[PDB]
Amino acid sequence: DIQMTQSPATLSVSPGERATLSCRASQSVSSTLAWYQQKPGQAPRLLIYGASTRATGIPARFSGSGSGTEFTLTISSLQSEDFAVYYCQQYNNWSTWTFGQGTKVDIKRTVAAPSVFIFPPSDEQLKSGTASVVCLLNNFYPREAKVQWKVDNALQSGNSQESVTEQDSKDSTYSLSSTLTLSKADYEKHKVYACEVTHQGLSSPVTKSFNRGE
Amino acid sequence: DIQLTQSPDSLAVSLGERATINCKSSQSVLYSSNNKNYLAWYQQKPGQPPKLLIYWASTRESGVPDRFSGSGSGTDFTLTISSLQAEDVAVYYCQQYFGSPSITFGQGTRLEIKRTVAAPSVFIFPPSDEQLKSGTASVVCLLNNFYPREAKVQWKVDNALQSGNSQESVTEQDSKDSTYSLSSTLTLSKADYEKHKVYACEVTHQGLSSPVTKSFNRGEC
Amino acid sequence: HHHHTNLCPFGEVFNATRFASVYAWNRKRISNCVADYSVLYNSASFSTFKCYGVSPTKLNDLCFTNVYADSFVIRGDEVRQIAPGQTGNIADYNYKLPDDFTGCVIAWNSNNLDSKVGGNYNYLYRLFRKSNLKPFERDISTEIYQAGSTPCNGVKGFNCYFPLQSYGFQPTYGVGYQPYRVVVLSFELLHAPATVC
Amino acid sequence: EVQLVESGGGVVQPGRSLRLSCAASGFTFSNYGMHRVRQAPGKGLEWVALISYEESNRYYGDSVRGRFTISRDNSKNTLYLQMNSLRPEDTAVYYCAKDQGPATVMVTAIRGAMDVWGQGTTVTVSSASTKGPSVFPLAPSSGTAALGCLVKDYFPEPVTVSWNSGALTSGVHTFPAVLQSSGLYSLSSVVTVPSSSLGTQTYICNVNHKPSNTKVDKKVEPKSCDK
Amino acid sequence: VQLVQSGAEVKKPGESLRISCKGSGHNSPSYWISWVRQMPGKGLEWMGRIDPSDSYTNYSPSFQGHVTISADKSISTAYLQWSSLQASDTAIYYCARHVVALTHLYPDYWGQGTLVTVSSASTKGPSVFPLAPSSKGTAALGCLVKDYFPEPVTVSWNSGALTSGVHTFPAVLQSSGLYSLSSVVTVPSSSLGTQTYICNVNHKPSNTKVDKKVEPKSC
Ligand SMILES: *[C@@H]1O[C@H](CO[C@@H]2O[C@@H](C)[C@@H](O)[C@@H](O)[C@@H]2O)[C@@H](O[C@@H]2O[C@H](CO)[C@@H](O[C@@H]3O[C@H](CO)[C@@H](O)[C@H](O)[C@@H]3O)[C@H](O)[C@H]2NC(C)=O)[C@H](O)[C@H]1NC(C)=O
Repeated sequence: DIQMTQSPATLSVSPGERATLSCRASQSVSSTLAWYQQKPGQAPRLLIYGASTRATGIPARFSGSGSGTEFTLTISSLQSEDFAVYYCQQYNNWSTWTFGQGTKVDIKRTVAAPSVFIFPPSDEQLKSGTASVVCLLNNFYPREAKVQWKVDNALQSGNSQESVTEQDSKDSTYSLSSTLTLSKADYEKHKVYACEVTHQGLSSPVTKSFNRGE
Repeated sequence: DIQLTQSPDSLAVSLGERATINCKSSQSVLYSSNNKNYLAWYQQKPGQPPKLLIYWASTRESGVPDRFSGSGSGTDFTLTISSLQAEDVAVYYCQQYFGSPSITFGQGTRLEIKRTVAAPSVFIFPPSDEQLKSGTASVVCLLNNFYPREAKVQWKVDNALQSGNSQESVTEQDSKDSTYSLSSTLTLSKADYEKHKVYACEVTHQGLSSPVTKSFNRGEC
Repeated sequence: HHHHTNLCPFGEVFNATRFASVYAWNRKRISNCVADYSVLYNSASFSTFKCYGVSPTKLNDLCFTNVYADSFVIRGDEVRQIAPGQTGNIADYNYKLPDDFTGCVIAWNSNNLDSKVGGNYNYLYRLFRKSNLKPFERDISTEIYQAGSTPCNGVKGFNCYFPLQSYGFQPTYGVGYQPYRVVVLSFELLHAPATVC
Repeated sequence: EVQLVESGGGVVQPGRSLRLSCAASGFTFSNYGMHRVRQAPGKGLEWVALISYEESNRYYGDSVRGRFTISRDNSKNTLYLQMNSLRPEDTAVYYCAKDQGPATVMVTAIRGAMDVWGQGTTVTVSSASTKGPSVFPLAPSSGTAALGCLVKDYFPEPVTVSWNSGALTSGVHTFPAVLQSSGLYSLSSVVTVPSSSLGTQTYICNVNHKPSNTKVDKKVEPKSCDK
Repeated sequence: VQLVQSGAEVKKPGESLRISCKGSGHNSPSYWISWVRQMPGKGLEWMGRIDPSDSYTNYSPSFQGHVTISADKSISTAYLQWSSLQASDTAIYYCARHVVALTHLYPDYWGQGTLVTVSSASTKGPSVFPLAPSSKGTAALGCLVKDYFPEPVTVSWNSGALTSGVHTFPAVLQSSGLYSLSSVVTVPSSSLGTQTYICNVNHKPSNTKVDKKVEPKSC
């Protein structure tokens, strides 16, 4: 198959600036590429097909280019309804149609470090037999962030799920939560519970921790 | 084997005039089923690979100008250029591919441009003083810009006609006045060169009413 | 909603997602409808549009008793073989037009549709065959072609070759080797006095 | 577009081997028969080898029948000519050509012709060692006068000669080289000039022989026979 | 040009399912309708495509032995079918079209999509546990809306009197087939002893409305 990879992961552009989005193919695809737009909660919408042709009914500020393996989507004069995720799909005719991972377009704003709080599982939930350890990252920028659970200095993986809010409509910040789920028997075997937060606004990894029963 | 014989080995035609090259095969090259002679024509300019012109004796390759045309059948075949252009100066090969003894080419016909007879300018060059210090003497005789190609050069050392110690090299026909230049190199040892005084080359050519001879005297200058 | 006033479905022929190989070419019969050839010739995307025995301008003004739409794929240099009085591997062994052909030949480069990186081998063409095809003959046979006098018994090898062969269309090929979609329209004129048609 | 890129040529000692390559593009290679045709220096075209589209048919010319082995890799779209036990008669420029058909010698009805040719690989079989040339002047004799440079005893081909670093082009004739009995090449490059400029214009030929990393400039002057 | 999919589905794992997608206004009988999967927070992934007239599939290598796609050109309808559903199949499924235009291909309409939820659970209201503020300028408290089915829940603070700084996270589907949600709020640390914070959880399918007071934990 033909792997499609995009860059960057996410970006930040003020209204009026020029957004630049790239798309790479693992092997040549001639010129049968298509760019899409998926606003939150809406079905995807076609913008460019054939690498460069603009779909009828689409503002002329969008434009596509490239040939072979590398392609580019340019949004001249970014607008406030242009915030979504943009993919690139290839459709060579006797081939598996492949898809990129996408790129998120946001409001430009200054880098802000996240506020880290750690919540111990309540005594009402421990009576049920499950312990949910929640780690909070409040209002940060950019979106990219790495959370690492540590239970007695043992890096935990596979027992945690994360959820992110959309870019806040007033300060353009993100809020992320990570829930460490363990059984009450597994929870009472350890003492130190911590989550390590690394971020662009943080000079060094920030760790908030609590001790079980304190 | 199927032997291919073109006629002539070389010919000259002035620009805009019609050129014609024949090629005869030993055994017939005709699959009676489809009625197609399996003969091809090629153009080869200096330094380049051949370029396919005609196939099936009479079918033109895509992109070849319509002034090229092949005809004939069986054992007698013909390549014809109608409005001979300057770029058509090249060697043309017929080639059979009847599939019997693999594939055989023709000897190739040389197509030059025809012009008025031109006499050669003759110059002779004694061996330089730097080469005689090495032990070998190389005497060079020049025939600059002449037509036609056929020319006879005869070295004379003390009026003794020399042969077997001379090599010639001819340039391809010039691109603007369509003439030829020839270089004959008489090679001798330093000892043998220092044994004779009169060195000369005698040129005979159509443009000359009598054989021309340029000469120098050994160590006279 | 179907009526005979409705026009003939030429979209199905020209706007197919994939064509047949030339050795096993398709034949659609267009009938019981009203054909408009004005849209066809007017299209500026037909690199080849040659008609034989009838001028394309007087197509809508003519009366046909029958219409055939043959469709297949060949390469660019092979387009010139889809005409009456031609030879070559395609005209002799894959698709042959009659000498009194009365119809049109429509071709367009399809390199965005029938060529893949690494080669689209879906399209085939018959290369080995004992005697030439007759006009409008389709040979889908896959019998191992025996070249020598030693039988092949269905096995491939020396003097024993598969009659079919793939194009392997790659988008980087020259236009003489790129895929070209072809549509051949066969007409059947009405024997009628001039006062009619 | 059709494209045949050859490689592998070079100088080989007599009796030694050398593999010629020929990479193809712009057409479905696994489908066409491939030829190899050589041209000895100053001679005509001579057919050498042949391979079928399914690398089955293999036929050779009488002069190479056992010594040459033709092969193909339909996965890399490349033709090979394995030349073993090389002789001086094998010194030639070797071309690879595409057949119009699948080069199936027995079908006959499908016999093709040489469609597209490559640029050709130079192959020289000799026991000569790489050597740079010596440039000797051909001094003008005491309306127009002739002068030139002698490029003698080098190996292998080729050399490139210019005059006044390209400032002199009119009337320049550089002859194709001649192979001497020693095994080395000899060449001459001349130019015609008006007799009135032999004392005012400095004439220098620029010989360049890349195989020996040699570039030489030689000043050709009139033999001053007056003191 | 118009494609219409089927309505959202909910099935237990192992149950069969087939969603539909009817088209209209196509160039010719030979088009290219294709199915695309979209997991809750994942990305787009192509699955298969058919030419109804010919009914020739081209399943994706990561999906070949899993779903079967069929079509009935009489109703110009495309189908996507699971022989055995698993929880991993829970996603949004769109159908898109790709008409032919002689020279090249051209994607037109895009289905609105059908949401599929593979879970062996049933209707359950959420438990609401406190995320108490730490004893150590601004502090953070919240509530945990855990173990409920199905979507959605609505969370408010102080009956709507506390909207500044509230981040109600989108829910996540645990391994247990039940949804878990968290809602937090950052307040001045000086108000942890003088301002009561209660979260109003409302889950309509189970007829559940829970108010939970969040206090600083007493050690
Ligand atoms: C094969 O199908 C193509 C593609 O048609 C495309 O798909 C349809 C579902 C519709 O959404 C079309 O809008 C869409 O293009 C046909 O190409 C189209 O043909 C029509 C006429 O048949 C063209 O309309 C004309 O457009 C020109 C300007 O380009 C105007 O000046 C004319 O007045 C007229 O409106 C249309 O441009 C063309 N589309 C493209 C992208 O070129 C094609 O005709 C069809 N072929 C057959 C044989 O059926």
